[PDB]
Amino acid sequence: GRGMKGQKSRGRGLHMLYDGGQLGLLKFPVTRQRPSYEVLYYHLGLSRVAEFVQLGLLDAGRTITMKDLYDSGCVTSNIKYGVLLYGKARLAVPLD
Amino acid sequence: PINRQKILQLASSFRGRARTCINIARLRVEKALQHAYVGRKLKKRHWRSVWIQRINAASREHGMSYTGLITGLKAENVALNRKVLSELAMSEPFSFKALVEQVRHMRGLP
Amino acid sequence: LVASGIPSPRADVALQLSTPHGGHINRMINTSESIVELDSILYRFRKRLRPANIGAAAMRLEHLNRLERRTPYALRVQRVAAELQKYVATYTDRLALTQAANVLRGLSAVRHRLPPELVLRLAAGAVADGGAALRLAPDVDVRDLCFGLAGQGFNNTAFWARLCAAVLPRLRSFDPNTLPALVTALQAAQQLPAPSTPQAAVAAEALRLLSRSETLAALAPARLADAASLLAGLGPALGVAVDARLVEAVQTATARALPSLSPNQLPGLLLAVAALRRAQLPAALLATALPHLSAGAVTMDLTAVMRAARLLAPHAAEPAAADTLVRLARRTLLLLPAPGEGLVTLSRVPRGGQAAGAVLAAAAPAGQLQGRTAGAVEGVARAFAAAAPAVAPQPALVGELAARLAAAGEAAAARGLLDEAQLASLGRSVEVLAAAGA
Amino acid sequence: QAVKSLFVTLRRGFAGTPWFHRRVLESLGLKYRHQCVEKPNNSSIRGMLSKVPHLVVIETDRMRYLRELKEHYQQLPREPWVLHHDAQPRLTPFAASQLREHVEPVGLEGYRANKQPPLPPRKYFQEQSRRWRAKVLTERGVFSADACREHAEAIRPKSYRRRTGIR
Amino acid sequence: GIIWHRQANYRHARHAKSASQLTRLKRWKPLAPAFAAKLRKLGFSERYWAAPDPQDVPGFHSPRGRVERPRRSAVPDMDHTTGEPALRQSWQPPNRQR
Amino acid sequence: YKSNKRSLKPLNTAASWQAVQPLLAEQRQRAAVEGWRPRLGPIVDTCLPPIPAVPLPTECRRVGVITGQYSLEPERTFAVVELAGSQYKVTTDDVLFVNQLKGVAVNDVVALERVLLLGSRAETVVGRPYVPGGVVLAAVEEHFRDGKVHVFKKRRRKRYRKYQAPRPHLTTLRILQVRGIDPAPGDESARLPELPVALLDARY
Amino acid sequence: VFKTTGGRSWNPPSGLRPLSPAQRRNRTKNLALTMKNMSILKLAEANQPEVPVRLYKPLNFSRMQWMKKKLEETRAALGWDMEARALQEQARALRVG
Amino acid sequence: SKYGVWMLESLVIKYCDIGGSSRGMRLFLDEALPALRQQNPQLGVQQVLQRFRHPKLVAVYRNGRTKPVCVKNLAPAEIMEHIGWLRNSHGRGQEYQVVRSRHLSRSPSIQGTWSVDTFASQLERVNEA
RNA sequence: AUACCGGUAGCGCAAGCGAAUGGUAAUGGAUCUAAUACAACACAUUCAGACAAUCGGCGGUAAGGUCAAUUGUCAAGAGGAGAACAGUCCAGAGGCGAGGCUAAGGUGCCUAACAAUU
RNA sequence: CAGCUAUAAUUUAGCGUACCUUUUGCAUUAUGGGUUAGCUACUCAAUAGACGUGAGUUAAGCAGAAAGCUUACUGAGAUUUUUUUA
Ligand SMILES: [Mg+2]
Ligand SMILES: [Mg+2]
Ligand SMILES: [Mg+2]
Ligand SMILES: [Mg+2]
Ligand SMILES: [Mg+2]
Ligand SMILES: [Mg+2]
Ligand SMILES: [Mg+2]
Ligand SMILES: [Mg+2]
Ligand SMILES: [Mg+2]
Ligand SMILES: [Mg+2]
Ligand SMILES: [Mg+2]
Ligand SMILES: [Mg+2]
Ligand SMILES: [Mg+2]
Ligand SMILES: [Mg+2]
Repeated sequence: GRGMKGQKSRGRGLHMLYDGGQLGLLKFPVTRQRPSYEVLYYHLGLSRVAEFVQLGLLDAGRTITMKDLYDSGCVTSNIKYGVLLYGKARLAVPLD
Repeated sequence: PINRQKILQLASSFRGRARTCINIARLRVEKALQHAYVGRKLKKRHWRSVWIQRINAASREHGMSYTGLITGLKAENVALNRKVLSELAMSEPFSFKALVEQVRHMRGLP
Repeated sequence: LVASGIPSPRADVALQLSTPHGGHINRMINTSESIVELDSILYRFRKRLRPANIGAAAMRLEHLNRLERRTPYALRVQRVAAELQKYVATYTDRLALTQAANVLRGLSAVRHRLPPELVLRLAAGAVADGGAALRLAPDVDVRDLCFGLAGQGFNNTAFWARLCAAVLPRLRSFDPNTLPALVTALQAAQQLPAPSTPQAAVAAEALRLLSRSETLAALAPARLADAASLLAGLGPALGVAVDARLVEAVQTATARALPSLSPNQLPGLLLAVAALRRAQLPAALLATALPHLSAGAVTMDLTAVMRAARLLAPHAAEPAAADTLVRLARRTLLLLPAPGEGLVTLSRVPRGGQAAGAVLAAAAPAGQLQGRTAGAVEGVARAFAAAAPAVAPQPALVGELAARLAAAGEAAAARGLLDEAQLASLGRSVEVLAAAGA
Repeated sequence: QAVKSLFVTLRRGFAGTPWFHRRVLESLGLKYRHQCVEKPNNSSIRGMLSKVPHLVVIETDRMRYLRELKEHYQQLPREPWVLHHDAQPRLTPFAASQLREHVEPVGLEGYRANKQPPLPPRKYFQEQSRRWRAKVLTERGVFSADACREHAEAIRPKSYRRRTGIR
Repeated sequence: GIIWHRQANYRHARHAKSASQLTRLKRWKPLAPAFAAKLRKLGFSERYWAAPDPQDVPGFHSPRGRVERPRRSAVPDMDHTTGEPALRQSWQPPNRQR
Repeated sequence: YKSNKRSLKPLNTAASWQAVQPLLAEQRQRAAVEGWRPRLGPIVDTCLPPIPAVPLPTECRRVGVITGQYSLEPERTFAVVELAGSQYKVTTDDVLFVNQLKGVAVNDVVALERVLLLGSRAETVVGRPYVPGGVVLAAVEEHFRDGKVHVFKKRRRKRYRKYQAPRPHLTTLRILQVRGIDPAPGDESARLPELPVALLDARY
Repeated sequence: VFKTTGGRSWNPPSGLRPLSPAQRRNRTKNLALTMKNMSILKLAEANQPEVPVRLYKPLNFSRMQWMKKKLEETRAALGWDMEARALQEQARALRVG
Repeated sequence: SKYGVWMLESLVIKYCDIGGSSRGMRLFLDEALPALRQQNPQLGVQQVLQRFRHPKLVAVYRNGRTKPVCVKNLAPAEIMEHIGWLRNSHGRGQEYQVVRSRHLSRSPSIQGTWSVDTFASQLERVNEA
């Protein structure tokens, strides 16, 4: 399945990203902008917090802390640096 | 490619080292089967030509050609093909003579 | 701009999609502006869908099906509905009231009925407590849940009792235009009997909320049409009465909410106020709603031109009523197939989003003969036999109208969509129209 | 006498034909030689046919009806001719073999009559028996009952036939 | 899963270019499908232009460093004997090894 | 235009026309409320049926089943019968190997009614299509696969070879009698025992 | 064709060999068939009936297999009330029959 | 069958009790061989048992010929079509192939073969002109 | 119910006229579509071409020279004809048959087939 | 190129320019092989992509794990429902 007498016929001598000599992937600018922090934070939506409150997993009369969110599986990861809340959801109950 | 016992027993009746040595007999048997394909295809042409020669000879004995007899028999809706007409030419010459004189009669009415 | 013929990325969609936040599949669903675009999004992430994505997909399928004017029984809509039904069967006890209400409303408004044991599971999961699901969910979730369970059959009358017992203390904190959907959902099932009692109690308290002033002037337009219909249909049976305060408020707010109804909603509201005054069409209200009825008759479906023709049936001698009725006559002539299209061609119908089913509604308007329009050609025939002297100035028009009414009646009787009583009434109306036509 | 349809038959092939004539012949619905299709009589079909008049044989439906009637009446059965007009040479050894195989009744007795000695063992079974004997002489010894019995059966003569074919 | 990059021909020599050309070159464009397929198969999954530092997050700071030293990184790497097999056609044997 | 790449212009043209279609329908409907080619019934074909000639089609009739051993004395009459795909001049006590006949079984007696010529020493009935009343009775003897044919195809210097070895399916027919024409003097057939058969159909 | 030199014998040493009467007979037969084709085309253009004939064609195999696949994926994607709804109008059709 | 005599006197069937190649053969014996015995009353079907060997199908013919066929891993339909080929034949093998004119007869030439003497009297009148 | 685009061949003393095939869009096809169209789905191969006919540059209106355009074949294609024959003409080989009809080419003998018209 | 097809059946007729590799093109007077037997070339690990077949879904996998690590989810309030009618 290799064809006739090329360099592909010899086997393991040419990298997949070599394109002939025009280094096209080396013609684009390099950006060193580090993104802001909060991309290392866990992102949790108010919609998931409200969904867990309607399911009955979260107390909704007591305070809902990060420990309560971690134990009920509302945060589906290990919280390394913290939890960022983003939202715009409709809530019918008061929540601390 | 082809089983080695099959190649040996196909080359059984060859001559020389092409009978017993396996890798000479392999090429010889492959060429023999390529010959067999063309020979099978040429059987039909050879025997049709042989039949047409026999019809032409038996028709020219009675003064008619092959063309006249075939055209007259097809014009009278007689569906005898070349094989049975050649067999009638060889083995029933009186039947073939009757056919030739009848075809002369109806394609000689004016 | 990739390759000069591929659309350049939009500004607000790229600003919404490029977030550090999660929620990418739901944002891709919400920016899908047509049907197999949504289906390709569901295909790309089919090993990645969670209950929130299923609720968003059902709601978006509902909105995109209503956004075009194509039927919900199209094969694309039914394939997306069955694909979502697989995930609904997978997550049938994990769905919260938001997501269960989302999938129920989305699959009922595209008229895809779930298996009834799945509906039973999905409602018993809503009430598998001391009603605590219905007290943490907002009013829109209760409205969508009631609308979804009014479809899918499920006239259980024991589930509805505990739902109405859960929603009755919370009902006066609801926003005042979700109440007609609750009353319509209770009426749509076999609840509200004598054509159990907490259902009638919450319907009565909802209609008491809807009947008052200072809120009836604050409903959105096209919610006042359904509220007026529900009041005129259920006033003397259970709730409020004849009194002129309500009728004055309805007429006053109807005079303000006229331009914001689509033309399929105007004759329902005007027949609603006509039924309200019988528990008619008063002066100087018809003269300002009738230019809207003539300007909305260019894009108006056949049951809506029934309702407008029945509305304009009891008076035809007025010239404004007369040329409004001949405008409805030309509209009914337009969207009903000829007995023998030419407006637009079928090869150029859009597969896109905006009003592609409206283009398919022209370009051989046959094939839109469902059962609703099958009975509705009989209704339009009766309504135009009632309105004699408005169209009878045009002889060839009413003759061709009778020809198309008879042709559609014969075709839909051949399809098995009519019976002998409707056929006899259709025959009486078409012979009246054909006798008037010569 | 109105030409309702046309009957189009390829008389040429596809090889050597330019690709645009080939595409016109594809869109006429012709794939093989001697294949006749019935085409309507409108300006589209006539344009396709006037692009390729040297590759096809066009004929009217009336023309084809008259031809099919003519050859149908010609192929109808007629009365037979009755013509009045009023020692086999030699057969080869191979002809005698073939008639002995198929024509005269020679193989008509039972199996116990006309049975033959068996053919000698084919080379596969000889190799299998040779492998068994090598196994026996290895793991059981020369002086075993199996080795001695195999030698005793080898020494006795056997009644066989001769192979005639190549297998 | 689309691989994006900034447009080239914008770093310098901007005086010799029109206003529309400079506005056009500020935009980003996706990679061509063939190159993107090779990078995706090679295993390229970089979600950011540069890695966000685990420090600089509030509550997660160095015990003794006031912050840290950044170390700006360079981008040249091409040799036919040792670095970047992707940027060479074949492998060159070394120069006599002393 | 030298780019050897498919243009997106047909997609752009189709998009533009489909985009304007809802406006065209709405405005045309608004003018139709506020204010092309005739086609024929689709016929299957335009040539009326020619009523095809029925031949004496029964090449094999399955007249009867042979019960027991029989014998066939040779006769001085012959016939030419059209069978499988060819025609064979045939006599009584004759063996024909023909392409497998379907619907016939071993020991069955079949009637070959496609007789093209019937002949005796004295007269020959030459038959335009077929001779009426001419029938040849044949006994099916075998349904056997013939000898293997080695079909090998090879192209030199190209790595292409293909070998298959089919065995043809054939049927042995023993001819029992030729009917229709009679022997020229009827000199002698010895009146041999007449072939014991079931005769599930007969014509005599 | 039309080559005399160049070491490859496409012709005899004389640059062609002209048409035998068999070749001319074949070209005459083919030209006669072409002339009858275009004469028949002129006659069919001059005798075409108004509202011309449409012949029955089946669906091609691609539309046929595509639409059988589409119909089989309607059957899996039907709602629960659908076959009863179809059966109701099926009964109602033959009550009027 | 040659001259009415059925020509296949005996059929021998060998199989195995435990072998997996004899699944089809055991199914053929259990469900299909009574039908073969009822439909072929002239036949004689033996049943031999070889506890470690592949299934075989030995056909014994009335001209003394014998033909062994191996039927390993075959379904009862394929065994039935093998016996259909064995029963309807005289047992000729892969190597025989018959005369290519497909015709074989004693006495070809009624009226005599054409010779030099058949039309001798006519050809001298032909040469007379 | 058709519309725009082009400045060649030819012609003219020039300015300028100006085809045929052609491109593009709309409309109509119960004409074709055992398939087509697309794919940021995946796996390749190829990136040395040759000749024949029709129109050309450079050559000698030389070269199975080299380089353009259109078409075909070979490449990767057997069969029949051309005596033999990569590229010409006919014709696209699943297999078997001692069936029939034809194409290119033939119809004195080798070598199948009319002293047909003779 | 030493065979093929033959009812040719003590002997004839017809057909038939080996294989491989490399080439635009080889019977080629281009490469290779005296024959026979034995040995002789797309393997394995880690990682990445895709497809086929699944598992789990209380998101998945690794793990002894309520450590931990790697992938995956987290949003909008969008009029729609009974074959027509009081
Ligand atoms: Mg030969
Ligand atoms: Mg032939
Ligand atoms: Mg050609
Ligand atoms: Mg065993
Ligand atoms: Mg010029
Ligand atoms: Mg070319
Ligand atoms: Mg080719
Ligand atoms: Mg060739
Ligand atoms: Mg040749
Ligand atoms: Mg040969
Ligand atoms: Mg080599
Ligand atoms: Mg050497
Ligand atoms: Mg070896
Ligand atoms: Mg633990």
